[PDB]
Order: sequence, then C-alpha cells, then structure tokens
Amino acid sequence: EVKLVESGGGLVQSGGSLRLSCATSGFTFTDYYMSWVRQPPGKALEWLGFIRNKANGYTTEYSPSVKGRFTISRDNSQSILYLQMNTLRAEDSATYYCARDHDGYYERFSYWGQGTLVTVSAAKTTPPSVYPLAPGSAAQTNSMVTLGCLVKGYFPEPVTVTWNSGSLSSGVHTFPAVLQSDLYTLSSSVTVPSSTWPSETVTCNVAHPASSTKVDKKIVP
Amino acid sequence: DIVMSQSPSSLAVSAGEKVTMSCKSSQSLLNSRTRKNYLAWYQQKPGQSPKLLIYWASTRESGVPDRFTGSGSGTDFTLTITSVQAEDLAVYYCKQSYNLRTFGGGTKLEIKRADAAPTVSIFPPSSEQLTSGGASVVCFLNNFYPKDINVKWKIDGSERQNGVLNSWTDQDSKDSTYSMSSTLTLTKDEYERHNSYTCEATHKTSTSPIVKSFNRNEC
Ligand SMILES: C=CCO[C@]1(C(=O)O)C[C@@H](O)[C@@H](O)[C@@H]([C@@H](O)CO)O1
Repeated sequence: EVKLVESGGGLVQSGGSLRLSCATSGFTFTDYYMSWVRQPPGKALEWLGFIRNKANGYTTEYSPSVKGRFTISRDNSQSILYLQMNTLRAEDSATYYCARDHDGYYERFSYWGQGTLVTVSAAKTTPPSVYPLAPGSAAQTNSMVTLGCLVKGYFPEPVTVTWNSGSLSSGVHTFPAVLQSDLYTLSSSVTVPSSTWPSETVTCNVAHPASSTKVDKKIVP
Repeated sequence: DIVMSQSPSSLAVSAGEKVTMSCKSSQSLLNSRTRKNYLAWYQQKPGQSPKLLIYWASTRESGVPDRFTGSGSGTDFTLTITSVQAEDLAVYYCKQSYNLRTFGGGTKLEIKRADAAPTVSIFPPSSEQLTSGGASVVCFLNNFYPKDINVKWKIDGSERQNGVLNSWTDQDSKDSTYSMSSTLTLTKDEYERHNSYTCEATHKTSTSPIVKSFNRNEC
C-alpha cells in the first residue's frame, strides 16, 4: 500500500506556531514532489505549497497566502514531510492534507492522506461527556431498534465514533458537531435488529484525541 | 495569480441522469511546450479525502469509471457524469498545475430521489447525565427526503424553543436520504417538573406530524 499519514494537529492559540508531519511508506519518496493542501470546515480546498523531488533539487514553492509564514521541509532518511506554521490565526483552522504530487512527467495528485485538523482558538481543551441513548418506553416491535450515544461539551474538534469497534458499520448515523457557547456536542445513532439488542451487546467507542479521551459506552437497558 | 472558478455551486440530479459542470481558468492552462492542459478534477465524498478522477483535462485516473468524462482546453473545462449513481454524491473540484497549483471553489452534487418519511425516535436523559445536573432529550429523525423538515419540542402539551440543537447529516451515499438530530437541554430540576416529552416532526410526506413521546413518571 502507498500510504500517507499526517500528524501534529490539535489546538493552538492565535499567534502560536505548530509543525505538522506526514509519514510516508510504500513508494520511492525522493522521486516525488510533496504538497500540503488545507480545507477549512465546510470550505474549499486550498493549496499551500510543495517541495520538489531530488531531480529538481528539493526546492520549495508556496502560495501567497502562507509564503513567509509557513515552511515545507522533508526527511529523505525516513520519507517524512513537514509543514512548519508560524503566527497562526483563526483563518488557519483547517484540515491539512499531505498529497503525493508530481514525478517529472505525470501531472496529478494520486494519493492524499486522511488529514489532520488544526484549531486556532483561545478556548481551552475540554473533554466530552458520553451519554448512552437507550429507548425509554416503546413497543420495540419494529424488527429494528435505534440506539445512540451523546457526545457533549468538548473542545476542540474532532471526535471519532465507532460502534462495536467498527463491527457495526451499517445503519450508523453520526451527526456533525454543533458549536454552542464554545463547546461542541454531537450524536450518533445505530439501528440494529430488535432480535439482536438487548440480547447482543452494543457499545459506542468514542475518542477525543485532544484530551487523549477513550470511552467505550455499553448501551444497557 | 491563476484564479480558478466553478459552476454551478450546487445542483441535484436523479440517478441515471446526466450531470455536467464547468471550470474556468483566468489564463490558459495549455502548455505550448508539452501541449497538455494542466487541469485536474477531484472528487471529495462526504467525510473523505479528495480523490483524483481526471488529469491533463481529459485523461481518466485508472480505476475511475467511463461514466466520468473530462473535456475542454485553454481556460474552460467540463466534467460530465452520465447515468449518475447514488455514490457520486460529492463536492467536485478542478485544479490547475500549469503554474504551481490552484483549486476552484467546488461543485456540490446532490442526488434527487423519491420522498421518504423519517423514522423518528426519542430518548430520555440518562441517569449518568442527570446525576450531573443537566438533562438532554434527544430525538433522531432518520432516513428522509427531501432535507426540509420541522421539529417542534413539546413539554406537557406545550412548545419549547430555547435550548435546542439540530444537526443534519450529509446525504446518504447509498439511499440518498437525510437524517437529523434534535437535542433539547434542560437542567435536571427543569426536567423533573414536567411529565410529557414530545418530539414532533413535520415533513412534506404527510399532513399530520410524526410524533414520538415519553412520560417521565414512566421512567
Ligand atoms: C522542470 C520542472 C517544472 O515542473 C513544474 C515545477 O516544478 O514548477 C511542476 C509541474 O507540475 C508544472 O506545474 C510545471 C509548469 O512549468 C507547467 O508545466 O512546473
């Protein structure tokens, strides 16, 4: 597998610095130009810069929006790409992707990573409270029962929610977080056969990487 | 300074229909030296990283289906999707690599489908939250089309507007429906004064609300 894996995201304060890293494997790194692209929530993709290949002497080029503030470098020993970001402001809050760029003839971005979210805020890290959503008092005659987890009062984004460690993938709806008075809250539902719950155990797994929070909430009747 | 711009901002097409979208360059993307138009198209499905679809204006990324067709030259490019599928729900971006790189603003593609009524489900506050001094009533309104939906919260037969958070999912990649979450947050003392709790959804699919209710003395 050609793989690209970004790290170093999290909360940072207006005016602060932050370096992002991008682990690569599965291809000949020095042969490739490497790019950083960013995306504010709900917004358009924004190219930030690249660093050329060994044939082109590893020279950098930057977009006018970051030139003078961001720096791209690479570690050719370990096949790792870096983005140094200085004097961060609100505008810089985004998902940052590293992309495997050009190789001398070929003009495309065939491989991007998953992204790492950067939040530029004066607000404080706050872990979530995770609450189970079990039905109150209805006929469960459907053939289908819906359960939930409430992920409430956290900062910054993101959280991740799986059900039965990814075993329950079908019939899951995780609803985008909403910011109300400086804390996020989201929720996730799962719809399983009423045959299978409560007799089969259902768990929401929740993480908030900014506070290293890991929660496994069983949904108990 | 190469400015990229896309048309439309958004549109909705039924499955099996044709989609066409446009991309403009402020200056030509045709290299006189290599004779390629350095223009790519990317697909970003909801929650995902962008995927390359087309490059050099008209070359398909291998793996990419023949129903995606890139065309154009100079300053004007087109992505056409034929017999559009439910999974083609995404934002489409064009990108120039003629001088550094620049993305266009994106085209959001909705999938049109037949009206569906939501499955509505209500959830009383958990004992673990109550023990903290707050109480969230949650209502899930699942798998409906179109996206337009009203939710009224009723306590003891009476409407409540303060303390509600709503969140719609992105459209479903397989069945083209939407879902929605409504959460009402009270204090525990506010919550324990009242008996009936009602989530009421009005959708265009019926002239009577879908109504889910629970009684607190039944807890
Ligand atoms: C001999 C190196 C020139 O190639 C590049 C560049 O490195 O700027 C990268 C290409 O992706 C492309 O953007 C090209 C342009 O000159 C137009 O093809 O420049």
